Amino acid sequence: MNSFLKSILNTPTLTIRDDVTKLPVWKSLQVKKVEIYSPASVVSKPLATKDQTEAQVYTEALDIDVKNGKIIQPVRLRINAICPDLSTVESIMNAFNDNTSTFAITSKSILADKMAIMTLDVDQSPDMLNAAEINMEFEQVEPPVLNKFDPAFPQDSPTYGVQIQSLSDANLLDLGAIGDSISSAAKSLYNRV
Amino acid sequence: MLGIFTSLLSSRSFSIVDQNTNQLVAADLRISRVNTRFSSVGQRHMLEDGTTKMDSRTIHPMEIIVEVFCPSIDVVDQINQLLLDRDTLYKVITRGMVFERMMCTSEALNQTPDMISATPARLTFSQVLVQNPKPIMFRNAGDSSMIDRGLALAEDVVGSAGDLFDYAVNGV
Amino acid sequence: MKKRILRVTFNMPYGPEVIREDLDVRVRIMKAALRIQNRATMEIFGLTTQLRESLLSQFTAWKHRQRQVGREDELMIKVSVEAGYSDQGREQVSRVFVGEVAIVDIISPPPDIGIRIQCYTRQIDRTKTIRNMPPANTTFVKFVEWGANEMGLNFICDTSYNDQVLKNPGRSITVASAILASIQDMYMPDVAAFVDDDILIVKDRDKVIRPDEVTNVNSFVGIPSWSEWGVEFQCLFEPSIRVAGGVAVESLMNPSVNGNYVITALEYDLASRDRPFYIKVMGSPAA
Amino acid sequence: STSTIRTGTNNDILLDDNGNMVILRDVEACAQDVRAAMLMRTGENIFDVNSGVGYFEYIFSPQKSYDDARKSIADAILSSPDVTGIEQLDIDITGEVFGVDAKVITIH
Amino acid sequence: STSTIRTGTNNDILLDDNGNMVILRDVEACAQDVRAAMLMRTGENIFDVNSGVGYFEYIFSPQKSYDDARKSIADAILSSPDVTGIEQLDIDITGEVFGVDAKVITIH
Amino acid sequence: KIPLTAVPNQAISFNAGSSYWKIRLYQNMDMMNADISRDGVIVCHGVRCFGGIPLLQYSHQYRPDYGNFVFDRDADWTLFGDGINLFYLDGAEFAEYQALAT
Repeated sequence: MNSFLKSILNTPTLTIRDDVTKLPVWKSLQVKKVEIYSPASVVSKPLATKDQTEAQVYTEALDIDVKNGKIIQPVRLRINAICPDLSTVESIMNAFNDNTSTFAITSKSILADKMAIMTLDVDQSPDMLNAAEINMEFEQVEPPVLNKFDPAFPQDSPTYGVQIQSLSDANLLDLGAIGDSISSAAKSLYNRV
Repeated sequence: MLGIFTSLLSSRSFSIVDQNTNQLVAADLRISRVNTRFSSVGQRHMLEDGTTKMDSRTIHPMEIIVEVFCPSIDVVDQINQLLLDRDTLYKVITRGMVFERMMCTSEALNQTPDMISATPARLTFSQVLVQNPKPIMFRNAGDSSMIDRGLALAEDVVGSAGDLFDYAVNGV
Repeated sequence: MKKRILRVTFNMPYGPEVIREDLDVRVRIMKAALRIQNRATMEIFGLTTQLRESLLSQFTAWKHRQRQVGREDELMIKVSVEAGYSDQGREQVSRVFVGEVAIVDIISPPPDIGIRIQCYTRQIDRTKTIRNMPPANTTFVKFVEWGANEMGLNFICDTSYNDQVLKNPGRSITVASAILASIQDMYMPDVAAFVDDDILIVKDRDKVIRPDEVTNVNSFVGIPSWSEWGVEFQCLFEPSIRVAGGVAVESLMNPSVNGNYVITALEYDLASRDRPFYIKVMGSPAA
Repeated sequence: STSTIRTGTNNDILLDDNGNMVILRDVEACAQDVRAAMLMRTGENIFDVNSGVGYFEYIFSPQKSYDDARKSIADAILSSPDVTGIEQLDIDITGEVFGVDAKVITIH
Repeated sequence: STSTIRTGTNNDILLDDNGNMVILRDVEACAQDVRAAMLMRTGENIFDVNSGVGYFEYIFSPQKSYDDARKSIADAILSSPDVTGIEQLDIDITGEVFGVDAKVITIH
Repeated sequence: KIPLTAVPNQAISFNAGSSYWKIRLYQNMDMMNADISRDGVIVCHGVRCFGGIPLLQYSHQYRPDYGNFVFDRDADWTLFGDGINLFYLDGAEFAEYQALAT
């Protein structure tokens, strides 16, 4: 019961990291529980096969078709903690009111990335006269990826240029000219450099 | 559960076996409970005199709920891989009962002050329901039936006429 | 975590009035390659007394100003719809519909008062008449050009029937809306004539208007399947999809349906606070 | 509902004194067919692989559970055209001798 | 089902007495592939950011937990064409060495 | 070319060269064999498959103005989609093909 002698490879500390800043946040919390749920959907229909062919050919079948019928749903994460101060509370509330907030949560050995707050509770009672109980909940915004695509270092890019949408308008700001045509103003702006 | 009387001492309880390569996955799982549920619904019609008739019964896939303890990390991510797998069918052997065509449908890890060293987990499997549970196989590849592929496109996109043939018959 | 963007604009006499995405707005849009005009049903929630007074009173459907100086906006107001995403403050908005309000309603009672609105494209022509005599003896393309000038729309025509002489093509047209029915009637069903946004398009059935703007699609929410005319699928909001444009399809569950298709009909189901934000596509084999 | 030709202790056609192959009626045919099915062994049925009793994979080889052998034997006793269900199965396993006992229920 | 050109303990192209460049078949190709993958180091691969093992940020730098090393190594062992799952990862850490042991599971 | 797959016995239908064809490929002992149909009316039965020689031998079959089919190498249903293909040539291309053959 000495604690602070945390074994390696399983250090039970909850680290929450902002997804764009990549710096830890809300390290003032004292968490008491963590739950992870990873559901999926499996087909529930009788399904049909040919079933008079060679053995390995039929083994090639009954795959793929079984694969079409198992699709993973988002991960759900639940925690329970006690908040000692105020600044953490309003930081969490501000992150809640934003539509564009994502975090990566680390448990003892489980990594969940691209999460988002969906539910939050706060409770106050004589059981804690200088703290508040919290019940936060997250879900995974998007699934992880391993490789592929073309994340190049330099300007090189997959060059999406989908801009079939427009309605052209001529501006009026430029630089100066009140009684002068567009050509005069453009020529003057050019000769400025 | 009676039935088999083997006199072997160190036998094996619940174990998941891969149905493709006859291999065990997550063999180091401390199992606590196993619950198996069967379900069916019988459609009934309400007659004229006052009685009520039943015409047929429909069977749905069964479900198995397993509660385990994970004594390490390798068991934990082995369980994660077991859930994420999309292609393999698994066969489950409980005490005396053997089931086939199951896939994992859930996983619920837990992290509590009650247990720090291990991790209490609760899995769930569901059966793939298929007609004709016992297949018919031929050992000769030529000795097999005829699949039917219908109305695709010639898809073109080919180099030339003379050059491909002059590569195919001249050899190069 | 990208956020969705949905703006609805009204060209009121004093100026534009834009309903932002922050409110509860639901819109369904249906477009096809036919003479029947496009439609859009709009759900708007939370309008206050001020905005209710400002907007709902202008869909009168009666006529004021019998002297009628000018036309168009002095009859019914116009609505424009643009939808898209927004990431890190960087936008990808795109326009999807232009039309005029036709029918008003009240859907939900207090405490949340919501209204439903019906909009149609080029409904201004159902009142405007014809004041330029149609050509007497001419070819197809000149009839199309005259119709485009009369309606007031930029046009594109590309048909194999471009050199065919017609006699008295439009001598029985009372308003500006039957021009399209005339154009479609002559050479059904190979020739398809429709009005999209502000462009009149006449073409053969299986020709892609822009051969070099084929949008490759490889991520489908709705699994592709054969549907008696080609293929039919569903996706998220893709701004690149248009009507009469082409698509290149690569699938995983159904790899036998890969190929090039020409788009026939579309449907939009866009909401700012509900699950649906989709596009449904039906296609025909490219020629 | 079932019929087949008589065989002796060996799996060979047995002919009566007058020399006519006897087509057994029900009951006896069921017992003969079940006895034949239990001895067939996996893998040697052409036009249907994966049918038989897996002796060389589940019984003779050193195992862990011996449950697979029980399921295989129970399946092999089933699939006969007239059998209905199994009343008992034993799997004795005393010494090196592997005893198997069963009592089959038929529609008749 | 993969293949590769054989290499020595230093990552060269290794040539037989005949001098033939050799296309190794599965398993041993998987072993060579995973060995070369675990030695990539991150920030070195062009066209693909965030691919490699963060040696200079997770192992060699002073670190508090040492689970990031396990995650990164397990990921780099993944992304190979044939690797299915990872059986063990121990991370001994004795003296100044950083002992790493891992056993992989393959489709073949 | 033509879309194929690795199955010991199959049949694919397609509309190519202003004509409706249905082809069948199946392994028969050692070599492959083919059945070719048109209009729904059978054309030939059991055409043995070789690499580089056309499938249709007889003048009244391959064209007044139709096409013909050639396998680049000897067929093997394990290799379809990888190294072995079946191509279709319309009338003019097949004519110059036969001109080049001799």
